[PDB]
Amino acid sequence: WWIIPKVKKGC
Amino acid sequence: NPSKPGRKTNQLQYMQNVVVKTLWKHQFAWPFYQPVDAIKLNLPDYHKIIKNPMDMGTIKKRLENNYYWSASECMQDFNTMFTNCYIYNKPTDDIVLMAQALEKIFLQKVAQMPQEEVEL
Repeated sequence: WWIIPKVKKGC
Repeated sequence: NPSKPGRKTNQLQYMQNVVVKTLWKHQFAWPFYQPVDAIKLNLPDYHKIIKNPMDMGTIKKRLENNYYWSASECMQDFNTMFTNCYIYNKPTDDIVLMAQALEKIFLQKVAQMPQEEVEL
């Protein structure tokens, strides 16, 4: 999943 | 759009059972499982910039429904999927590295694919 979409993932 | 009704071929079966399967299993493939949801992801102008969206879930569905007449059309859909990603996103984004790693595996499997297409 995304912290910031496309930019930095959370998973 | 294809110019003929789809077929089952040795190359298309390779795209489904080798290419899609090998890509899907990697832990960094998940952003490509479904169409880009530009609403949930709040992606401004995504559909203004990307006129032909494509994803691996759509490719897999097309393969299972014999949408393609030739694996050349399937390979073009993969190429569209990766190229869209590089066109829309920024150089340092996570998604670009994930696409680069998947695209390398894609090209490796294309190099290993049977060179002639025969209908099954």
